[PDB]
Amino acid sequence: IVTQTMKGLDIQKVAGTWYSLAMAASDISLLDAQSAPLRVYVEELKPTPEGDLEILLQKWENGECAQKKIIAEKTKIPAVFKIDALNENKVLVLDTDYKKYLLFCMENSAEPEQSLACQCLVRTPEVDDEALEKFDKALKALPMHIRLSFNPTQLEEQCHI
Amino acid sequence: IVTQTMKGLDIQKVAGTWYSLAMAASDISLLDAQSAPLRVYVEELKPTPEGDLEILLQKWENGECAQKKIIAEKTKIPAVFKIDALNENKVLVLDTDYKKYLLFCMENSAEPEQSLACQCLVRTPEVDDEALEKFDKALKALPMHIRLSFNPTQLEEQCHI
Ligand SMILES: CC1=C(/C=C/C(C)=C/C=C/C(C)=C/CO)C(C)(C)CCC1
Ligand SMILES: CC1=C(/C=C/C(C)=C/C=C/C(C)=C/CO)C(C)(C)CCC1
Repeated sequence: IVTQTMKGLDIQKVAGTWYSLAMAASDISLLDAQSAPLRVYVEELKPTPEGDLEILLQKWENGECAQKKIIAEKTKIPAVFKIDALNENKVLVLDTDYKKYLLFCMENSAEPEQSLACQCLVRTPEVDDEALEKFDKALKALPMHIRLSFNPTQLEEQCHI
Repeated sequence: IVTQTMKGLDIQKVAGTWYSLAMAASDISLLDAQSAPLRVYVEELKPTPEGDLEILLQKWENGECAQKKIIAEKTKIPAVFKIDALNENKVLVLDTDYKKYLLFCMENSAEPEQSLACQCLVRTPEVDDEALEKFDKALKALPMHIRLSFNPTQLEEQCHI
């Protein structure tokens, strides 16, 4: 479903601390409650020397903020990664300047809109209107139905509480 | 993909302690390693008074046996439940005598064989040849590619170590 990817991505560069400024899904159910499936908060991006992508995040599970560790396996396309799991899901980097923001999404193969969510990652706990612009632009086509956004205070909180 | 379900199921009855005697998937990848997605060990079945199905299990995550809690939502069909998550997955009870064994499976909608795994649940840490018969019978049609089985000793171990 996602048609924009970042040309000439340097995945090494995207390493470090990240803030999930905003999130969007094609289904309200994926983001509605705090225990919603794709409602995850990114701690840091950790690209492996063989070009894989270790992702650190938090996610509410059974009344508690629990840090999680996911691994995105590199594919032929530099901006597309596969999360080693059921139903196979892709991780697409849409766009990034490495030092300010990063836009990427997650779509479940064989069923886009019935599985798809995007985030706007920023380096600091500052809201970046510039980045939000790019994020909305990119999503302007996508069939999104829920949209979230956090404030500097929630961003310094675990699970953006 | 799964075509046999248990007529006249009394989900209340299946409550209690359960042993994952054996497991099978349509994909070796779902069960191969200990961190394999559908490689989960069931602790106990807990059916809710409104007829939902709370499931307690263990599952290896990042070099550690971690207890997990999943919830299967009742559907129009008494033996079919839906696990509240991405890609929507069904939980089907194939057959049970409530006090000896329980056969159920998990298939991911819109893609059977590219997502499907079954277990043979027993009440005691004893291997039940009778039950294994039924489990193999039921799977005899299904396009399974990996098959596991545990021993009383592994069954009294967390994560059947
Ligand atoms: C949606 C989303 C992401 C996916 C996260 C997943 C699939 C988390 C799974 C967590 C677990 C272990 C859940 C089971 O309890 C990634 C970071 C790819 C990119 C940004 C959007
Ligand atoms: C295969 C299988 C089961 C499914 C388990 C699942 C889907 C576990 C998910 C765990 C998490 C939270 C993983 C993310 O890290 C159930 C008990 C339905 C029935 C027996 C076969």
